Amino acid sequence: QFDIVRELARVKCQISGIMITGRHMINIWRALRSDVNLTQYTIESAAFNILHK
Amino acid sequence: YRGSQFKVESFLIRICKSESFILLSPGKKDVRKQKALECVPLVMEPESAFYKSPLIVLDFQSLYPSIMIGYNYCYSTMIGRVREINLTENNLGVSKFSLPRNILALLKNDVTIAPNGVVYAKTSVRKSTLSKMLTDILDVRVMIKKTMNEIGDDNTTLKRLLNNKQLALKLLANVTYGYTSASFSGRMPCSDLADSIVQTGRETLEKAIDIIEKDETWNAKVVYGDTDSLFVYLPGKTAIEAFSIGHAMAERVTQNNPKPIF
Amino acid sequence: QGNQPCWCVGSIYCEMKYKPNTYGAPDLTKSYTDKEGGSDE
Amino acid sequence: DYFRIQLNNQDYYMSKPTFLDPSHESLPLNQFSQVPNIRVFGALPTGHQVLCHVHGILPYMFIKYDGQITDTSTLRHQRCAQVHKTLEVKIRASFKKLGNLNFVADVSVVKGIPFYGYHVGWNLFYKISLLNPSCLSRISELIRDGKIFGKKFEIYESHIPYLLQWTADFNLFGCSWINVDRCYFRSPVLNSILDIDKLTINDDLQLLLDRFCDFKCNVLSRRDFPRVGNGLIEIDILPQFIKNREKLQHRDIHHDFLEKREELSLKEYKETKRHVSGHQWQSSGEFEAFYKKAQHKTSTFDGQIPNFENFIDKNQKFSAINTPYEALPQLWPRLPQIEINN
Repeated sequence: QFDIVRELARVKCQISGIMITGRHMINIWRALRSDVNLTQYTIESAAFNILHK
Repeated sequence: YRGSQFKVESFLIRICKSESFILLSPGKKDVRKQKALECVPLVMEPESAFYKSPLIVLDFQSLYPSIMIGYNYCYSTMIGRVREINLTENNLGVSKFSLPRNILALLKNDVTIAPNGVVYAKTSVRKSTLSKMLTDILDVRVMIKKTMNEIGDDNTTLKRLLNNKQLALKLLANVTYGYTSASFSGRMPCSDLADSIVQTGRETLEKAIDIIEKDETWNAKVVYGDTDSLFVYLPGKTAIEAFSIGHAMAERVTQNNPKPIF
Repeated sequence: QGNQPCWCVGSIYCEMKYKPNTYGAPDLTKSYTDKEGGSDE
Repeated sequence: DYFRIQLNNQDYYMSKPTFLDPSHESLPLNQFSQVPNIRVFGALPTGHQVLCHVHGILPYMFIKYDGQITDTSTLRHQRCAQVHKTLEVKIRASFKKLGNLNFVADVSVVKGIPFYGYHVGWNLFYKISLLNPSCLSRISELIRDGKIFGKKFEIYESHIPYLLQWTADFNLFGCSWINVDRCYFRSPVLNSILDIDKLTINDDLQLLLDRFCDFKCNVLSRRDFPRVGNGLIEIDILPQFIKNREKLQHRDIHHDFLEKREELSLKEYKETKRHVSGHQWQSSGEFEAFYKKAQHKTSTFDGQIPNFENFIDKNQKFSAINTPYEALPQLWPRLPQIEINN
């Protein structure tokens, strides 16, 4: 029942995880790595697709 | 997050503040009331055959950047709509603007006529904003390409920076036709500018296909037409010799076309 | 960790993997095998 | 001296007016009520991800109609009074006399060529700066509705967000090294009992900030203007304080007639076609024919003098008023943090 988003923010106060104020995430939800098949490039699959491991 | 249509807005607003131009905005109800049409590029598909004969890649390196610089069909010269042109009113693009009275009659000489009918000045009196933009993109692109090709082996010290900068400039250039994207979810669509630039890309492609079809010495026949590139099938033409005929044909199309296109 | 040595009744699994050998990418994993396994600890 | 931060993600900040925030017009006596300023969470050289509150930037947009060619240079204030009066009626129309009003800033006029339209004559548009960057799109669509005013105007700058307008102003590119002048810092490195101050500091960066204060009154007072935010050391900047290259040129031959970055110190740095000569597009002959015909229909028919030199010089008796590269540094150096009051 606590707001960790404000403490994760560099700023101290304001007065779904879409966007953290003062911060920015990266991964798959807004940014495909290679292909139009976004679901295909889950991190267990893309382990061998690009890193070959 | 935004993905498209937005980086080109920031770079164009940087350039047009550097040249002291003043950008405009549509509202969304005014976006939907632009008399918005799409003169689509009428590229045509190939016939169903095996095409055992070798094919050539024409490879326009860019339609819309190279023809913005080469033909100056820019945002900053939209004075056209020859169909229903008058002094008081011009419903061109996104809004309804007047024109000064003599400067188009004064500008009788300097018009490059668009295929859809919007009269656009040359760069000789303008040195246009979007032309300066994509001049900068092609200049930075060829600097990056030549420096990448000159450094030698360069085993992942500067080569990574040069190729990711290359892909950054290429990722700008493919979406600079966007923000002339002409959709409902767009800012400054300017739909008839998109009509003009893709229709002159289409007729540039037809100038490519009739330099192809009228060169009987370099005998060929067009098969696969598309926007970014063109494919003819060279009938039985001994592809190690097509290594000569493709480069010589590329020289023959670049000499036909204006200067920036490669 | 008590400083008096007890009888430590346990089983050694220190180094057992393969010097000779790719769907599972074995050689990349086997880079960890060669140097650490060579040490006899 | 030869160093400042790079530029990570940003947001706006709905700050109350403060000293070093520009509260000073459309009406000169009234201050603003809540001045939005830019927070930058920028990356300094060799780490030290800092947060800086950049004051001074206000969301400016233009409107359709024009200042008078000779009247507004002499007297701007009745026109500015009319503009912010009508925008005060638009504040009364907001979704929820009136000194220190919440939403509208100074509405002075700025010239330029309209990018949309290709009119080489400079055309005055009223640069209505605002105070609520969230509502600028909303009140712009209220202008386009024309609920109060009898006609709907053009809103300008493609209604870009306050972030993009701010990064348009100073050539302040994202993740780009810039420079600053002798300048004022907000506060020291706070969270001292936290482990940020012990290890994450590095001595080369105090050798970088060897010039950080002048007299140690440069620190901003915590009781009035507290150090809000968690991070390393903050050096506040005014838009007068930004000693960038500022290479947004005049390019004044955009208004005149032509008839009349990315540099590498890499050692190599390696770097004509026939004209189409009547480039008919197989339908453009009809379009140029009807261009000539409608041109003769839309010509002068009296006083035929079609010279590129002539058409500027009839217009150029219009005087030299605020340019877009003059609008930005205008009206808020204001001898910053002079602090006669305690």
